Amino acid sequence: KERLLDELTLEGVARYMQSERCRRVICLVGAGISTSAGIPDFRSYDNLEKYHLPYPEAIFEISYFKKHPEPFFALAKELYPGQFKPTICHYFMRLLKDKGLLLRCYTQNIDTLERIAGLEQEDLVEAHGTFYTSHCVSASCRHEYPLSWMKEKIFSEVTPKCEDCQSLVKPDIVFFGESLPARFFSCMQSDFLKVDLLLVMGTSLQVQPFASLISKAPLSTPRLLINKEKAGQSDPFLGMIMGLGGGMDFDSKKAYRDVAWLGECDQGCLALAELLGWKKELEDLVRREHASIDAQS
Amino acid sequence: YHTYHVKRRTNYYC
Ligand SMILES: [Zn+2]
Repeated sequence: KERLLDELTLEGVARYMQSERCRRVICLVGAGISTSAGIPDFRSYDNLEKYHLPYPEAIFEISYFKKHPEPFFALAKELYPGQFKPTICHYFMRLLKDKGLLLRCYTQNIDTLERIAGLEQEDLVEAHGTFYTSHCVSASCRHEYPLSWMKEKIFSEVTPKCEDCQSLVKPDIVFFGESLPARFFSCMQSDFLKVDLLLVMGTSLQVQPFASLISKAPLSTPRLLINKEKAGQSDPFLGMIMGLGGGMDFDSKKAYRDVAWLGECDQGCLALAELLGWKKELEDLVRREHASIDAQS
Repeated sequence: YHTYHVKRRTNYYC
C-alpha cells in the first residue's frame, strides 16, 4: 500500500517513531524479552530434565497437566511473580506508555513482568493467561480461588485440590489445547484498526493463534522485529486458513515495511532508545525501579 | 480446522 519508512533499518524506524503519524504502537512480546531476567526460553543444560517428561512440550499441555500436574507446579514456583525483576525491554515498553505511545501489549509470557514494570491491565493483553486467578477443573464446580490461596500451595510443594469437590485447581494459565481468553479476540478486532507501528520483540512466533496477530496490522503499518533470529516470514494462518497473507517480508525485493534487528532484546531496545534520545531516561528508569523492588524484599 | 481459538503450535493442520 504505502511505504512509511524511508529506510528498512532501526534508524529508519526510530526516525519514523518521531514523525507525526506514529501515534499508536502495539507490542507483541515473547519469551526472549525475559531471558535476561533469568527466565529461560523453554521452547528453544535442560531446565525440564528434572521432571522426567515423555517430551519437553508435555509440561505445557492441558491433557498431560490434568493427569500429571506436578511438573508444571514445580516450574510455576520458579516463574511466580516476584522471583524476577523486569528487563530493559519491559521498561522500554514502560517508556512507550508514559509518552502516550503504547496502545496495547500482547504477551505470550506468564511471568507478569509487564505488570511489575508498570504496565496496567488495560494496557495489557495476556494471551496465555495469568497466575493471579485459579479455577477448579470440575465443570460442575468451577470454583474460583484467589492468588494468595494459589501462592501458598505452590511454594509448599502441595498440589492444589478443590475445597468443595476435591478436584484439581489450575491457575488461569492457557495450556496447549485450551481456549484463549475472550479479551484476546475482542481486543485484536479493534486494536489493529488504528495501529501505527508493530513492535515484535522476543518471539519466533511459534505459538498460534498469537503468531497470527501480525496479519491483522494494516498494510502500511511498519513492523519491527527485535529477535535473536528472523521469524514470521511464513503463512500467519489467520483463522486456520491459508493464503490470507500477512507474513513478514524483510529480505525480498518486494519488502517495504518490515525491519529485522537480530540480537538480544535488551541490546535491541537500548540501541533503539539511543537513536530516539531516550537512552538516559531508560537507564534511570530501570535502576530506579529495580531499587524500588529491592526496597520491598 | 475449527480450533483457531485454541492454543496451538505453528503447524498447518489440526
Ligand atoms: Zn471444585
